Amino acid sequence: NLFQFAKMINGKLGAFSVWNYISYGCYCGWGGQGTPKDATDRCCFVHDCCYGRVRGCNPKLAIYAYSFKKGNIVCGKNNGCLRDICECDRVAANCFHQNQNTYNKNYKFLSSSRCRQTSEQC
Amino acid sequence: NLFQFAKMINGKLGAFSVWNYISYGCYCGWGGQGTPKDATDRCCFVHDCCYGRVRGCNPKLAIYAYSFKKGNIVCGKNNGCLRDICECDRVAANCFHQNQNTYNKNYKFLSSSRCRQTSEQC
Amino acid sequence: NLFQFAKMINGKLGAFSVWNYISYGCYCGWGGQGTPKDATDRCCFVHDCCYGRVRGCNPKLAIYAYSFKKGNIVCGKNNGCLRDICECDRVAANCFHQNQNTYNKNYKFLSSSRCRQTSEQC
Amino acid sequence: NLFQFAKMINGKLGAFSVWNYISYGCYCGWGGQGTPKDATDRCCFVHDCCYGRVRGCNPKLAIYAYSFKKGNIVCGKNNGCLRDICECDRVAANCFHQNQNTYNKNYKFLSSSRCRQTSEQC
Amino acid sequence: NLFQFAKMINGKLGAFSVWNYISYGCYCGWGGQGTPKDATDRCCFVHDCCYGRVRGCNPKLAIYAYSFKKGNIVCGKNNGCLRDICECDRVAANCFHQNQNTYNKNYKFLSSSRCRQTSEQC
Amino acid sequence: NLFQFAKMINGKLGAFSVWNYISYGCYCGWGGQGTPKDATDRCCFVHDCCYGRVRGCNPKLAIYAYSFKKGNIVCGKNNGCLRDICECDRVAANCFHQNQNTYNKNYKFLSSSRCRQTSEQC
Ligand SMILES: COCCOCCOCCOc1ccc(C(C)(C)CC(C)(C)C)cc1
Ligand SMILES: COCCOCCOCCOc1ccc(C(C)(C)CC(C)(C)C)cc1
Ligand SMILES: COCCOCCOCCOc1ccc(C(C)(C)CC(C)(C)C)cc1
Ligand SMILES: COCCOCCOCCOc1ccc(C(C)(C)CC(C)(C)C)cc1
Ligand SMILES: COCCOCCOCCOc1ccc(C(C)(C)CC(C)(C)C)cc1
Ligand SMILES: COCCOCCOCCOc1ccc(C(C)(C)CC(C)(C)C)cc1
Ligand SMILES: [Ca+2]
Ligand SMILES: [Ca+2]
Ligand SMILES: [Ca+2]
Ligand SMILES: [Ca+2]
Ligand SMILES: [Ca+2]
Ligand SMILES: [Ca+2]
Repeated sequence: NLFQFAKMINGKLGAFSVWNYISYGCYCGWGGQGTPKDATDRCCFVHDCCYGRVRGCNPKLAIYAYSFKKGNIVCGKNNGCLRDICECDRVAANCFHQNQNTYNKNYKFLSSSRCRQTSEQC
Repeated sequence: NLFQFAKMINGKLGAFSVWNYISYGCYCGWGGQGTPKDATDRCCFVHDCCYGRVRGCNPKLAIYAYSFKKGNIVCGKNNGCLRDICECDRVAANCFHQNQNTYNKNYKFLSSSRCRQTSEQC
Repeated sequence: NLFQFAKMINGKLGAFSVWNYISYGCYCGWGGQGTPKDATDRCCFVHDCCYGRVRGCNPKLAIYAYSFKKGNIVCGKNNGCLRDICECDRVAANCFHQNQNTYNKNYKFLSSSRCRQTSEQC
Repeated sequence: NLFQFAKMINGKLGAFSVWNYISYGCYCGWGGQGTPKDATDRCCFVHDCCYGRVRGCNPKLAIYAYSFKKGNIVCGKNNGCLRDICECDRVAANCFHQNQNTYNKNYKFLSSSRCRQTSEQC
Repeated sequence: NLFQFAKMINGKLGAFSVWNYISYGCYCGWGGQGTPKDATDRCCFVHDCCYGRVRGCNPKLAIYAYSFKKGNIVCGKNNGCLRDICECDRVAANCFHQNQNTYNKNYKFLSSSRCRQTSEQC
Repeated sequence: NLFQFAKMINGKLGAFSVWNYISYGCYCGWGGQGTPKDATDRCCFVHDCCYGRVRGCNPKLAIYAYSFKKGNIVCGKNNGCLRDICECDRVAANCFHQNQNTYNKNYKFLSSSRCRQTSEQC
């Protein structure tokens, strides 16, 4: 569930951190095209693709099981797609945290003209 | 008027049904690209194209005349574009109802990466 | 800042005028592709590109200095990107006003199928 | 829950009818004081009272079982609070339908100055 | 209607000014009780009273005729309720302009605890 | 400001916790009258009172300095009103944490009929 994904992100970077990834670069947020603008943006490209490969369930609506163990995300008893979905978010959340140090505020709500490049394939 | 279109859909499938078609597949909702994912999604592709061919009026803002006769949509006294607009929505609404049995919840809020295919032309 | 841009537009065309440019043609609003549908729409294409060329700052979040002198927008003490950003909005706002006489309501919330053309380059 | 209440209303009066009751008279909607303006308003006063008597569950959030039978609302196999909640909703929706011909559009978004009278106890 | 009221305010005070009056003091905005905090607040109390006296039409929804003449608001050829509504709005907007220099930003989103005093009758 | 208040709450109780207090009991959220339903509600009554005593600044908008130290909230070097505001928020957030085990989900979106009792002075 997207709410859970936001939960992981905020649990990893702090309250409201999810908002730093709503419309960032060319792939973080609604839709996605062109080429990733940086590490953080690539995290979203990867996440988008991870979702694209899920079948049998809805990655943004399906509810899975997970938890935090000493500040680290932990996908619990999951089978099939649910397992895949949790894995998609867990990896994306850690990827944001891992690349926090290079987050470029100038990429927030990036201009449409800057993602006109060819859409890298999954 | 989009409110009227939502009226037809809800009148044909039930209260709030319109929300099942707000962001479904690759063409049901804001924007549209790639190739239709199913019958329901093709209904939206057709609807989008039907609008694209309307001239002289705004398909999403223009108000037309219509009504329900024994559970069936009926475009009334319409001339020119208004006639075309009502026809676009009427057909789309019946198309959703006609294909209700194959509606795939997994297509709601479909990942951007799954509509990367070539944009079928109208 | 986008709020400032809306300020210029409304200051030039009247209260709430900004809403006439939120989703107009193929480039006025969120995202932008295909070919401009008219003068007004080209104003937005130009504006989008003007933003795309800004570096070092966020064109939609950065706050610059400006004012109205006898009904005319005036970018004040600005240096670097801020200067560029204000210039982008000032030009766009005047461009809307300049082409008000050809504004086509039928272009508001234009169908996705009507911007399928090749995306003109900046 | 409130969504089910809305479906009851819409199922009895037509798509979007619930909106006719979001801010009507002195009681239809958030808060409520003063003299009811008509039968519809009286029923909103009662609906709130009915919710106020519920214990052990959240009337606006709890999900109960119900359905439509030949156009009439039927509360399903509910026990305890869920049964009371479904009833509150059923009675309120039937009342709106019952009094649809006296519904006065002039009471929509009523000024607070017309709801200052003393308030009756539930 | 309220949109026209907003244009009056913005036309007199500048773009987005209406927002300065959405939740100000004890009366500018939904509900209202207690002692007005200043002239601006007093005028909001009156505006609500003025709407409350209207009969035969919905003050917040009804559309009347008006225009600006040399910076001043002029209510057009309105009869019955529409004339009263336009007046309520005109007087309120002129009052906000009249008292713009005493407008106190500290009264924006005022705590409810400061609006408990007895309330004056319209 | 309110955003800082939300971060305090979320930092003490977890992501999105602030939402548990947007419309809870008779005082947690807009308006407030009647008898508090529990300790949490009592603290909301006080929080509003605390804001109501502030002068010279807008409690909901003013930005103060604060931080977290070993899980505890610390108000920074604030003078005048900013110090009082930070305190109002700190005390309220700590109270919600203190009483999280008595938090009753049945009081979320409480019916107005349960908040009619006389109201205590601040
Ligand atoms: C190409 O697109 C790929 C998506 O990019 C991945 C990055 O996503 C970060 C933002 O994701 C969310 C999370 C939650 C939400 C909702 C609306 C569910 C909740 C909210 C408003 C509390 C953040 C929306 C977007
Ligand atoms: C490529 O895009 C083609 C559009 O897809 C067609 C399917 O449309 C279904 C949803 O359409 C609506 C209908 C109404 C609305 C509004 C916002 C007017 C009303 C609302 C919120 C009550 C549903 C929005 C979208
Ligand atoms: C390709 O896209 C280019 C953008 O098109 C340029 C035209 O922009 C006109 C509309 O721009 C705005 C201005 C302000 C706003 C916000 C949300 C900041 C404020 C609001 C709601 C008050 C209008 C949104 C869009
Ligand atoms: C607080 O209510 C006091 C009593 O009034 C009873 C009349 O209620 C009218 C219907 O109320 C609502 C309000 C909101 C909604 C939500 C927000 C859940 C859904 C929506 C937007 C689809 C209408 C549903 C029903
Ligand atoms: C309920 O009012 C009590 C009396 O207060 C009078 C002061 O009113 C201030 C302006 O009020 C509004 C509120 C909302 C609006 C809407 C939502 C219609 C439009 C918007 C969002 C563009 C401001 C317009 C004017
Ligand atoms: C009016 O308050 C009366 C006293 O109640 C105190 C409890 O307050 C709970 C938290 O209140 C809010 C409300 C809104 C918000 C905003 C809208 C600023 C931010 C949001 C949406 C992220 C929660 C923050 C905190
Ligand atoms: Ca409906
Ligand atoms: Ca009754
Ligand atoms: Ca304006
Ligand atoms: Ca007065
Ligand atoms: Ca959070
Ligand atoms: Ca206390």
